[PDB]
Parts: sequence; C-alpha cells; structure tokens
Amino acid sequence: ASIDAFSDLERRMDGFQKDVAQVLARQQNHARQQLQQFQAEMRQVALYERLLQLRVLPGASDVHDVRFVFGDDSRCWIEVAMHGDHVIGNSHPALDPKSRATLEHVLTVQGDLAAFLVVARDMLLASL
Amino acid sequence: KDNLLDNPVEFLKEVRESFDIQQDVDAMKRIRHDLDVIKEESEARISKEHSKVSESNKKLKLYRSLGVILDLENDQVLINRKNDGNIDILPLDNNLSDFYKTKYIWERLGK
Amino acid sequence: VQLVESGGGLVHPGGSLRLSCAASGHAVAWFRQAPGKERDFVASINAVGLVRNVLGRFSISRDFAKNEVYLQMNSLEPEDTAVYYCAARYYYDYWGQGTQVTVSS
Amino acid sequence: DPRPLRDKNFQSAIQEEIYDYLKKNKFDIETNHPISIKFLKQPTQKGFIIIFKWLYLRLDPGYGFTKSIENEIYQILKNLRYPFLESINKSQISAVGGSNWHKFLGMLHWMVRTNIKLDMCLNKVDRSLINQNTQTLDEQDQRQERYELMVEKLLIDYFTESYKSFLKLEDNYEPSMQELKLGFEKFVHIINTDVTSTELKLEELKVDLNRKRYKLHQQVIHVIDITSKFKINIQSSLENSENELGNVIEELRNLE
Amino acid sequence: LQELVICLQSCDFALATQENISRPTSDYMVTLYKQIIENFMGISVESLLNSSNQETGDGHLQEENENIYLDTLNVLVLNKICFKFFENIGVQDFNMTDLYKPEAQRTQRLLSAVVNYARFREERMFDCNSFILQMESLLGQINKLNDEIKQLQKDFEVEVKEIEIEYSLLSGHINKYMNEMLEYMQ
Ligand SMILES: [Hg+2]
Ligand SMILES: [Hg+2]
Ligand SMILES: [Hg+2]
Ligand SMILES: [Hg+2]
Ligand SMILES: [Hg+2]
Ligand SMILES: [Hg+2]
Repeated sequence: ASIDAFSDLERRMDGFQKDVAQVLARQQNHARQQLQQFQAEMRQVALYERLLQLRVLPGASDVHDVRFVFGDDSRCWIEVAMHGDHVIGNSHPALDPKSRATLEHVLTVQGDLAAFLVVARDMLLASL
Repeated sequence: KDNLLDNPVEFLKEVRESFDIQQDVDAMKRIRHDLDVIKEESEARISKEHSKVSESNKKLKLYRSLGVILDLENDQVLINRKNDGNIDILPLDNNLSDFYKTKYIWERLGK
Repeated sequence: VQLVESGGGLVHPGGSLRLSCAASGHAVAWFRQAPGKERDFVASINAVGLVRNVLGRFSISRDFAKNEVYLQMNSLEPEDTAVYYCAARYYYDYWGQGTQVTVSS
Repeated sequence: DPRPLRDKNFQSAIQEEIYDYLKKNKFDIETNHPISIKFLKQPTQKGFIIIFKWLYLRLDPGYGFTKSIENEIYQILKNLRYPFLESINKSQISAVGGSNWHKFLGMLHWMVRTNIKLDMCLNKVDRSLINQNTQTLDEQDQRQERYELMVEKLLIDYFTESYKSFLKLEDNYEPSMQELKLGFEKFVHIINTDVTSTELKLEELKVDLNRKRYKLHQQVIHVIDITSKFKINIQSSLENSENELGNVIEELRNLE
Repeated sequence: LQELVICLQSCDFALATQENISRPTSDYMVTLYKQIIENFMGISVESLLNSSNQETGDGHLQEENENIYLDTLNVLVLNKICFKFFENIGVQDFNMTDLYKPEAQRTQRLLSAVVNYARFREERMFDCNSFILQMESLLGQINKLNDEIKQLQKDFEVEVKEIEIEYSLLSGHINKYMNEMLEYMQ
C-alpha cells in the first residue's frame, strides 16, 4: 500500500495491458478469417455460374436431388440422383427414353460428369 | 517551488475518479455479445456454408472435377479436360463477350 | 504557463495529422476557429484521461510525464481547415497562439 | 565509635591518608611545628593541637581560637555535629597524650577524611557552577531552561563581581564601566551563534524535506503518467475491437 | 538595631525582628541566612545540598550507611555559602559563630551591607532593561527558531501520509479494475 511498490503494478498492468490486447487481437484475427471465407465462396458460388451458365440447385425430387440448370432462366434443367442405378430424373424439356438412356450411361458407366453435362446441355438446348 | 506538484493529493484523487471501470466493462459485455452474434451468424451460416461449401464443394468438387479451375491470381480460368499436360487458358478480360466465351468453353469441353 | 503548439501546416485530404501542445512553467484541450467563423470547442482531456468532445476522425490524448496534449485527425476533410488553439485550465486561464491547419481539396 | 580504631592495620591506613592530605596541602610549610612531618605514631600534644587548629581553620576559617584550644575542642566538635562525640569524654580531652589517644587519634583521621570529602563536595559545586554558566532539536530539549538558568547565574556573576568593585577601593574607576560592556557583548554574541546555527539547520532541513519531497512528487508524477497511458491503451484496443466486427458484418448481409 | 530590622523587613524578610536579632540570636539565624542568600543569589540551598551528596547512585550504594559524614557535610556547605557571601561584603571571618551561636551586633551590620548592595543593584538593573528585551528577544529568537523547524517536519509527514493515502486508493482501484476484467478473459 506504499507508492514505492508501484514497480510491481507496472508489471501486472503491462501484462494485462497486452493480455487484453491479444484476446482482442486474437478475436480480431478470427474476425478477419471469417469475412474472407464468405467473400471467396460468394464469388465462387457466383462466378462459376456466370462462366458456365450452369447452376446447381436442390432437386424437386427426394430421389434425384441435384438439379442442373443451364442458361439465363429455368429454360433448361435436368435432375439427377447422387447414387444408385437410376441416376436420371425428370427434365422439363422431356427427352425421349433413348436419350435418357444415353445420358444414364454417361453418368453410371463412363462415370464422366463433364461429358454428361455436355451431352445433356446439347440435348436440352436442342429440345427448346 | 515549481517542478513539483501544487496539490498532489488532489491530482491522485482526480486520477482515481476519471478511471472509468463500468464503461470498459460495458464495452466488454458489448464485445462478448458481438462475438455471440457473429458465432450465430457464422453458424446458422455454417449450415449455409455447409450448404455453400456443399453447394460450392459439390459444384466445386464438381465444377473443378469438370476440369475448370479459377485462376484469379492471373485473371484467367484454366480448363483441364484431358489432364495430359495440356490445358486451355481463358482470360477473364471484359473484352470477350459472355456468349462467345460460353460457346468456346463448351466447345473445348466437348473435345 | 506557456503552451507550445506544433504539428500544423498544409496537408492533403484523406491524410492524417497530429497536433502537439506542451505546457511549461489540470485539463488540457483544443479549440478551433474556421475561417470567418467563431471559435468552437473541439475537445478536452483532464489530467486523468476524462475525455469530453466532433466524431471518430478526431482523437485527443495526453502524455502527463511530458505535459503534452495531442489531437490526432484522420482522413482529413476540407471542413477541418482552421486555426487550432491549445488551452489549459486549473479546473480559461491559458491559451496557445494557435496553429494553422489547411486541408487542400 | 563503630570503627576498628584499635586495629593496627586500620590505624596504619588512616595514618597514611592523614599524612598524605596534610603533606599534599603544604601543612608543614604553612606551619613549621610539624616541619617535614612524617607519620606521628607517637604524637606530641602540642603538635596534635597544631593539626586540629589547621584542619578546623580549613573547615571554618575565621574561628577565633582562645589561648588554650583543649578547652574548645569538645564544643567545636559539638557544633560540627561530630557523630562519634558520645565516645569521647570531656575529662579525657585535657591530656590526650595518654592511654585513650587511640580514640583521639581516630578522631583526627575522621577530620582528615571529612576534610577530603569537604574539599570535594565544595569543589564539585564550584566546577558545577562553571559548567552552568557556559551551559537535533527534538533530542536536545530543555535547552531554553539551560539558557534561562545561564542568564540567572550570569546576572548573578555580573552582580557579584560588579559589587566586588562597588565596595572595592583601588580599582573602581576605569575597570568598572568597560567591564560591563564586555560582559554584555558575550551574551548577544553567543546566542547570535545559536540563532544562525538554527537558521542553517532550518534551511539544510529544508533541503532534507525538499530532496525527499521532490523525489516523492516525481514518483507520483510517474504513477499518474503511466496509469494514464495504461487506461488510454486499453480503451484504444477496446474501440478497435468494437469497430472491426461491425464492418465485417456490414459487408456480409447482402443475400441478393 | 532598629534601622537594620526596618530595612530587612522592607526587603521582604518578615523573620527579621528586633527581638530575634538581639542577644536572642539563635538557631533561627540559619533560616534567616537561607532566606537572604536564596533571595539575593536567586538559588535554592536545598538543591545545592542535594547535588552535594550524590556522586554515583546507580550501581554502588555506600551512601546510606555513612551518616558519619552526611549531616556534617550539609551543615558545612550551608555555612561555606555564608562564608564567601560575607567575604564579598567585608568580613573574612565567618567563624561558625554567626550560624550556630550567633549574636546581635555581629551578623546585623554585614547583612545590612548586603541589603544596601541589593538596593543599589536593583537601581542598576533598569539600566540593563534593553538586555531584558534583548535577553527576551534573544531567548525569544531561539524559541521562534526552534518552533519553526518542528512545524515544517510535522506538515512534511502530513504531505506524505495524504499522498500515500490517495495512492493506495488508486492502487486498489486499478487492482479491482484488473480483477473484474480477469473474468471475461481466460
Ligand atoms: Hg439444358
Ligand atoms: Hg451424383
Ligand atoms: Hg558536594
Ligand atoms: Hg549568608
Ligand atoms: Hg534589599
Ligand atoms: Hg549590567
């Protein structure tokens, strides 16, 4: 309780002074981390759709739950399942059984999705 | 006479009275509630980011697995269809239009 | 008591500036006078750090060991142009001669 | 009477002290009866009377002795309040050179020793007076009492000497007035020495309490300073923390 | 005889009377002498006799059992004072008659000389009254000075204590502050 001991205080202060700082700085850094994550993903979730004109939506079907949408509107879309022997859902443009079988074989047998989206895009655009 | 404190006791009393505790404490309650807000925003939006990191890593593991890789360091997109050592490099310049770009890309993916 | 002001002059907008006032020979503070206007109270800090203000672009501080008060301005604006006067009181008993601050558009 | 007067060792020692005092004070030179006198162990009545007369005249100068001192010895001792007086018989006083001299011899010694102590008792007083005439603040108290005692005994000395003049015959003309002034200067002088000594003690104490005071107000100034910087620093950190999250949120709530 | 008694009484010696200073001159003379000296010499006889009987009294006590010399020595000291006292005024023989078997015409003339002195001196005193102020001023100066020092240091500690008090509060305050903040950290 004597001024002569103030030395001691200068320490605890100094410690607290910067202990505070990093529980602040820590939080600050954490905050900075969060913002970035969104921004990037935003651009992603946006930019890709712009370049490919391809949007990936929840399907209306429980069974075929991935809806691929081509173009600037809902004009062309095809729904596919995630796993199974029946991977081709109901597209609105109403492709014929032969075409649907071709697509099904691109997905299930070839296991090549980029090819599936190429063929499906061509067929659906040609069906408009 | 000077180089000395005219009334040091008044100076220290003063020093105690303008040291505002409740203000800083209230600022820390503030910061806690800020963090909690965020944590819920982050969070309900970490199911929206598990649905944008599943929407995005489904259409990103998927788009990427199509061979389309955003290179935004160089302001370009890479298309690796064959993964044989050959890629297509498409600048993101405002110059080219969207229709021509799209047509070109889908031509390259169809090879 | 003598109040020695420093740190003014001509400055670009959007920049930053720090005015210093050193007392030689309780509260220490800043006023300002814009061209053709009346003196306006900027803000004060008591020997202890009671701060009474003006928005977040202006921040006052003090070093008691140096008997010096500081006015920090950020992202300077053309409305900041004025003569900034240091002032000190025993609680106005002492005034600086004023320091020109000119923000060039 | 409560003394080993008949013990030969006691007698020897006391004889030694007697001889030592009488010889030291020039008894034999002042009175030639016992010229170069050494240890009367077989005294002579005459000489006895000599010794008694000398010693008593040293105790009480001015006493008229009659032509026969043997007549006055008992009365002298009764006046002196001789404690052993009861052991002495008036009859035996006429001729003491006989059997009972062993008593009277003892008496003589008692005188000597008494004398020894008297000249002491008085001298110490004399000395003591001399000390009172020239006689850190908290530690030494009562000093003012010593200066007032001084001036009481300095005014006393002044009175007694100035009077010795006033009644004196040859001297009173030149040595009187000057003497006063001289005695008067000593006073104001010495206490002036005191005044200045205490002025200097005062100011150097001012540098004691001032060195300590300055140092203290300096470390106070220190506490005030770094305390202020501490609070300020904290508050800056808080402010920043509050703003940053605000902005982070500001840009992220567009769901378009 | 009469004039002498009148003077001595005018000196505030009430014990001086024609009856007791005549052939009826007896043991009371001791007292009278004691009153005279004590008044003119401004000293206490009992005090000097007290300082006469003590050499060193802490460790060694030989002084209680020697009654042989004590009363005698006090008697002779009180006498000696009278002896020198009368030497100054023109009598070099005190003879120890003037105390223990005193007479009328003997002591009276001498004590009269003393009185005439004391009156003369009393007139010479007023001459010295600047001294009384000077002595006072002088005896006053020291006192004033001796007061001053005290004052200073007494306030000195005050200034310290006060400061210390406030400092402690500040200390506690800060500690409190930190302590509370400790909760929300960690
Ligand atoms: Hg399509
Ligand atoms: Hg799938
Ligand atoms: Hg003595
Ligand atoms: Hg006397
Ligand atoms: Hg008198
Ligand atoms: Hg005098």
